[PDB]
Amino acid sequence: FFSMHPYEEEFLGPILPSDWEMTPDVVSLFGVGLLALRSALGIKVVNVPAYSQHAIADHTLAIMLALIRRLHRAHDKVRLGDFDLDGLMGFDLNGKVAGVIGLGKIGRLVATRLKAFGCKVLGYDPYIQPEIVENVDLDTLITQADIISIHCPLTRENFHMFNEETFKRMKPGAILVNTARGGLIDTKALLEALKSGKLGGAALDVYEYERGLFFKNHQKEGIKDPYLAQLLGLANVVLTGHQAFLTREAVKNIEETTVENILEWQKNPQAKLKNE
Amino acid sequence: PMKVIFFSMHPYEEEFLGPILPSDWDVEMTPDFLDETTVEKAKGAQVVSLFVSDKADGPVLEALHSYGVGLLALRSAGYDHIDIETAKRLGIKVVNVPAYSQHAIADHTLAIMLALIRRLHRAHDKVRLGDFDLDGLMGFDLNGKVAGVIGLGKIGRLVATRLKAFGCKVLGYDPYIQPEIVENVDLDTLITQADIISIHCPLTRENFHMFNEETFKRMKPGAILVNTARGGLIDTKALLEALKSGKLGGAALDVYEYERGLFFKNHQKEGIKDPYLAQLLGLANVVLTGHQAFLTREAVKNIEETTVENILEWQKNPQAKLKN
Amino acid sequence: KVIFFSMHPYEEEFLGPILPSDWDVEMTPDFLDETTVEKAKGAQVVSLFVSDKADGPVLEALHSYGVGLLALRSAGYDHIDIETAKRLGIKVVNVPAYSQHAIADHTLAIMLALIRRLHRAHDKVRLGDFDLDGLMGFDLNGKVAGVIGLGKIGRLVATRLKAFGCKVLGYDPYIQPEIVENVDLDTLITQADIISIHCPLTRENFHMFNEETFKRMKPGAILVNTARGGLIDTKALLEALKSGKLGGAALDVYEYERGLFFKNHQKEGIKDPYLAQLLGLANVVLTGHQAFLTREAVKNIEETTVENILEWQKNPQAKLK
Amino acid sequence: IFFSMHPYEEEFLGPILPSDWDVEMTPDFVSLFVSDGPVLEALLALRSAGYDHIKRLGIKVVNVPAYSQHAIADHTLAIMLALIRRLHRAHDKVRLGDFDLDGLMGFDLNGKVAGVIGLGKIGRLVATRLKAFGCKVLGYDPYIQPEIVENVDLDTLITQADIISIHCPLTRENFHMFNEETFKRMKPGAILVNTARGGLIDTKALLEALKSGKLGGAALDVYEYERGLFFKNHQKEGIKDPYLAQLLGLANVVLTGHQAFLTREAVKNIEETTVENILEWQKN
Repeated sequence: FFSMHPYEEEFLGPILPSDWEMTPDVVSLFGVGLLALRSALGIKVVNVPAYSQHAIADHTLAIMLALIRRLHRAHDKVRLGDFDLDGLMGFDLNGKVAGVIGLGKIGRLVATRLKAFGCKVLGYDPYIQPEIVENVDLDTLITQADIISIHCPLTRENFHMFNEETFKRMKPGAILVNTARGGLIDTKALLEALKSGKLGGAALDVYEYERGLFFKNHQKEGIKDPYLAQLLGLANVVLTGHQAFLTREAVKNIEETTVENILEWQKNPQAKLKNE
Repeated sequence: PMKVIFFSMHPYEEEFLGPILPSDWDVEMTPDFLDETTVEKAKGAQVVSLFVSDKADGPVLEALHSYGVGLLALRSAGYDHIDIETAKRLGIKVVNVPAYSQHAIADHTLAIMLALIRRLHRAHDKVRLGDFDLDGLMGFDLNGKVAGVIGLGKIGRLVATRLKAFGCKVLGYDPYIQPEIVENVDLDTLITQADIISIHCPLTRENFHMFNEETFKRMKPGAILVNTARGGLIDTKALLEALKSGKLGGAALDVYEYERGLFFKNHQKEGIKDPYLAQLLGLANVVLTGHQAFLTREAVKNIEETTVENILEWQKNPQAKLKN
Repeated sequence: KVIFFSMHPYEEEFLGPILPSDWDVEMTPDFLDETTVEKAKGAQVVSLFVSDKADGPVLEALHSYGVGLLALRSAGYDHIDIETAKRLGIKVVNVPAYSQHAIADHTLAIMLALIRRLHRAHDKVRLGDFDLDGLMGFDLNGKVAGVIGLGKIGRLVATRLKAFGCKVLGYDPYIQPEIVENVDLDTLITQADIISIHCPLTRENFHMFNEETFKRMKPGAILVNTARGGLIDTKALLEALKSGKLGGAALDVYEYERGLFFKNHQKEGIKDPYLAQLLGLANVVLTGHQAFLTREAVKNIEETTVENILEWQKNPQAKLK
Repeated sequence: IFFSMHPYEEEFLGPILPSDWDVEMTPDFVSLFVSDGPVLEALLALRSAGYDHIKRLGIKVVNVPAYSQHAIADHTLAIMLALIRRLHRAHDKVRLGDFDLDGLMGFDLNGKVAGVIGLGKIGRLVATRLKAFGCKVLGYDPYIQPEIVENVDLDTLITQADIISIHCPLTRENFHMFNEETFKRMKPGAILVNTARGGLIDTKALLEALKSGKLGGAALDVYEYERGLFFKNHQKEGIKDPYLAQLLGLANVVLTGHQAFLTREAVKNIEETTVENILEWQKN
């Protein structure tokens, strides 16, 4: 198994039997003949379903609630004995226009949560118009939504969807939430929107240019990435390193499925092995 | 020429007190909290408006009675910090803010909760060093977990409405209300079955230290306790012991017994002298906030508007509505 | 009446006591600009800090109140439109010499925190991470330390560095103290393991530490700046820092500090592009221009300010401009 | 044959080559850092200089004799200057955009009475630094009265020193030397520095002297009860030690995890010396 983490070995250890290091960076990365992908010529390839969407809709709200209630700020103030609540005032989500971009299973669940906090949940998707959301056009979402959260994949025209112009059309004070893909956001324009005060906040789980940075302990150096250092510096940014999947259920499932997938290709190397 | 001084003023407050919304006209504001060292700032004011960070004991009230103060406009629901009996012997009316935003408290409770389960407090500190390793940062899906709400007023109902949208099985206990949003069970069933417990009840003399050693022994191993209600409900020593031992998975706290002079104040010059607060903050399965569940624009607007209403209304008649 | 803008408790603890009763006194922690100049109405003396902005507009408003004295609680008149104040007729007075012992001590403090990697350990331990990896430094013993500028501050820093076992080189075209091996600047630049600047800023000094200067310094070297932020090109420092050519930087001053330092920006965070990148770097250490922030030096600033106001009548003062 | 290995040791142990034998070094608490009866058959490359254990080789039973005393006297002052100049506090403020210098005021060391307890090589080096900062340096030692220090009685150091730093070994009479009584006797506002031994201080009474405000500050690299805590990453749990959590939470405490030796010169010496000592026992 390639990029192995201890949070996988807790689940992936007791369920592996029969025949038989795991140095990170032969399974996944997010020579028998099978590559066991763990995301969501022929050189036999498989993949993991499920991958728990709940863990990502939960994180999405967690990160967005942390930002609006400024739990990142309070954390550092209370460590210092500074219990003055200045700069930690947020808003009630109740009555706020929540905007969901991408109405697959993660966007839907997020709209389910957002609905319960008392938001008016707008949403946009070229296919499916779910009941959970007042489906509207993208431009209307962009300009009317107090909160936008991105739950769509990254396509050639999706890149930098949030850029200097989208930031200009957005409601002043708006929170932008992204646990989908970092490429959907022009980090430079996001920092300029955040610094100038047009964008009220941002809560990111993903980051264009995250590749060699996330999932690794760079503690001996520090932050060499210029944009990451600026994101973490602003009070109105919350950021986590692509951990929106990291739940016991999701990992136990990723781990248990990966084992079955091998157990399927060795019980019969010629097949559809479910998640080919 | 009617003079009102505001003690323990904050920017998040003065920005929402309208202009001032002239209740009475002459207005002085200080960020400084009220005690014997500052009471004389109140000379000439008939109204003194306070926050929980202010101390109005006997000595301070005797000094306010002799400056002509007639009204104490408490910018809070709590009146713990006021010697009410002495102020009623002096003739000073006390008025409070009785209704915050219930949505603000519910929303903070969830925030505080997901912060703990997704280990956001640990990630915060990890990434500032460049440690983007995810070991130590795994949580669990609220989906399917059993969530137990204690106290089923609007706060508790709103908290249960949120949790149900995360996939939670929501249990609740409350002898005086049985809402449809919850499977009403018994308190012992909530204690023993719940993955996550959230408290949303007042404090009574039978309530005090409800979460004690025995209560922690009966809760499910690895359980999450969340307290935005009142810090008295939890025995902090026992909580610290249950947390260091592994029995309790985590705690998320907005309130703390012994907060009655620590919270709401910048103790930056010293640090954390409190023995229990220090051990709490260094623990990886604890999230903690300084009683900020109410700290939203919408709730602060309410508090200020109401305080303006309470002074505008005050005319020596015990129909002060929000009198105590 | 005397009004004090940008008052601090570490200041009022010292000038407050007795405060030789020159008329009625008012203090605000708030800093002076056009939104707050009103508080100076009725005052004849306005006392400032470097967090206060007194440009043309604000001086024309003060002049119209009868203010006749600017009591600057600092050495720098950088934040005062001096020519407009001299055209309006407002006298300006300052505190010329802090304590130099305080600057020298803070220089060494900030240096030893960088070299012993206390900033990293600080954050490590708070998480319960007592693993010493990433925390190794080196002995000051036998290292070559280069001091640039040899006034009392520079001399007092060499006096300290020599007690850590350091070989102390120094450059200064004026005076050659015995505490130091006087060398040429290029020898200091190329040979020093640790460099500490303690000179003023000239128009020929500006960005003295640029890319070229960083290319010429010894691989792995520690630079230290308690003097003036102008002397270092921050962009080049950041590049030298991210590449490994520069072992580290410890900084008390920063170009473009002139509106950021000395103010609580907690509500926002760090908007400055360079500050965020500096703080995220593990070989930095940075402080908010607090080299002077000792009781002894602060007592000096307040006493000298009291002396300056009491002295003010109408003749050119000891510390006029 | 190498136990309790750290990467800062591996940087140096390896280039010098331990080996053309096979050795292998796995870290876990014959290679014996500070971090037993039932020893099986044997054949002790301590890589230390301490008595954490009960041909005549040049360093005997094989420890590292020399070390770096500068590493510890440098760290001693670093820690001490960090606390007086409140660099821990500023570290956490500036991360927030909070550049207000309130609560970071220090004092000039110049003119302050510095007090050194134990006047061997670390204390002497420490007093040399301390002398250059402008301090009047006192010192106490039962043997030797160096001129670097105005030698005085222990009681006179305790009560007159603005700054105390401990540089003596821990003896069965020395345990809890800094207790409730010593803290009543010390000067109001004094800084206490300990890079020697944690047992020399009663942490509980230190926490009370600090909380009460009798003690102006404390700067520790060593801590009684540090054993299973220091040199280990406890990031998954938090800080379970009640006294450590309280120490870390005060603004007038600086603490570091026994890192006063961690310098390149010190570790290269410990590494080169260990190798030399094995090369001396194989040529017996």
